[PDB]
Amino acid sequence: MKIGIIGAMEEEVTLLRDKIENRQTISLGGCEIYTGQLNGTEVALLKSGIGKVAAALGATLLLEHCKPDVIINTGSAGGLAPTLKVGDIVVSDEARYHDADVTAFGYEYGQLPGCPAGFKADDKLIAAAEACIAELNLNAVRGLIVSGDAFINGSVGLAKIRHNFPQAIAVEMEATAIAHVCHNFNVPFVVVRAISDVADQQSHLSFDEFLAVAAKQSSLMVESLVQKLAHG
Amino acid sequence: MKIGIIGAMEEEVTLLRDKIENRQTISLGGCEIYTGQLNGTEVALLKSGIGKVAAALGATLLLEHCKPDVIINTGSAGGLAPTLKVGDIVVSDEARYHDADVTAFGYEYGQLPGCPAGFKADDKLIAAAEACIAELNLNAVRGLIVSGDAFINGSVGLAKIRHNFPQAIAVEMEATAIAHVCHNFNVPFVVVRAISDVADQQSHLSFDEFLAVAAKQSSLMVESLVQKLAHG
Ligand SMILES: CCCCSC[C@H]1CN(Cc2c[nH]c3c(N)ncnc23)C[C@@H]1O
Ligand SMILES: CCCCSC[C@H]1CN(Cc2c[nH]c3c(N)ncnc23)C[C@@H]1O
Repeated sequence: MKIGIIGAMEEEVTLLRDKIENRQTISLGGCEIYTGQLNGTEVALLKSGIGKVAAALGATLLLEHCKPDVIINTGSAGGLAPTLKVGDIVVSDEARYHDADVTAFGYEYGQLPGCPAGFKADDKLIAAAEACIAELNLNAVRGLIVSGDAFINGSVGLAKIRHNFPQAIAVEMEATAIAHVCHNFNVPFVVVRAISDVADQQSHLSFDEFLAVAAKQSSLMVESLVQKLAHG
Repeated sequence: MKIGIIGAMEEEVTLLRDKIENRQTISLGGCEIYTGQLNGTEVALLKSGIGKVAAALGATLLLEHCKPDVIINTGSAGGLAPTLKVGDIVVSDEARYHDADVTAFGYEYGQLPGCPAGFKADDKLIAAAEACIAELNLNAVRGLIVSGDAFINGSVGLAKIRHNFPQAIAVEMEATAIAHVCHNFNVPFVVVRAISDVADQQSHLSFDEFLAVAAKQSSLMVESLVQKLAHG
């Protein structure tokens, strides 16, 4: 098994990258892919850069150049569900765009024509993630993650998301793009992120303070998940 | 010279596709790329599907698999500039995301971190496009094109764009994604689209009525532009 891992920011990939043995770097299309072994398992770790198009470009290169068997999206997220605190884990069962709108032609809010309204994460990957959460005694919520190209910071931006996706557990800027690419290539995916902020008026301050905390929790989860998948 | 051409919808690529001699089809990642000769010039024409991620995925495959020398983005657009009528041509000097917002961290509205605030189209390609416009006696405007994942249909969606980008001449859903991918691969690009609607409350009705008109005008421009570039 080769496990593909995608993170947007330096801070979200640095802990995993440092653990990769025999590390090689592919530099293509403005992104970096690091290949080698993570606790004995072959991995390909993409640092994509921020937002939907960066993520889409990077994921496409990762799939084409490395042919990973599955994709895990790691990093931070803005928490939306009431029981989430900084550091807590969010696991996708599904990803949707919160900023896509072709409802004038009768598509569901968030749905682009030619796509399902949402992209479902892989059941086996979800189950493995939940097993790791249990083993590591972490607080986690499984559910809908929504993506757009905006850093959510209270005001009207948060309000629109709570209005249109009251079931969304977290918001970020890459997951659904990754999900979409994986859908089109028929590659299983899961998102395993951790909370850096609660997407309110203070979220920029919380993000600066707690990105590192969130990166560490997600990275430790991903390390555990890689091991669990490779062993099983 | 090999010219890369990208269109999102069937209607936007069908006229060019039908003119391709010795046509072959590559089907990968949910998109189609058609290769062959257009009036003697080698071309690779991508049908990407709609929106930013579809466009990004498709453009990445096009660049990787076909290595075109330049990229031309064809199709329809929502007109924003006052002198534009249905069928008229818009030529990018630049592309920006109208839905990207990381201003909480001091980036320019529409700018994603790690990107320029806008992506500049190639001066030589712009000049060739303007020469074709003159030769074909078309009404055109050159300027900023903005992209997002929403079909603009008056109300608050149009209002936000007029507020944040009063200089934008047109709006659509793929151009900036294509521009971003081309930027990251250092490939020159130009957008040459035609107006299907003016992005107001009636734009869905106008789009249904005039997509074919807009596709034809853009396609005829692109055919002329391919010839002009290959000859010069
Ligand atoms: C210049 C500093 C970076 C600003 S953009 C935020 C990063 C972290 N990612 C997740 C993320 C955490 N909190 C969020 C929020 N409140 N809104 C939207 N995304 C998030 C998305 C993107 O890769
Ligand atoms: C289900 C029918 C298709 C609906 S989505 C519209 C198509 C046509 N493209 C350009 C386009 C023309 N007018 C526009 C407008 N008012 N807003 C935003 N984009 C546009 C973008 C996208 O590929």
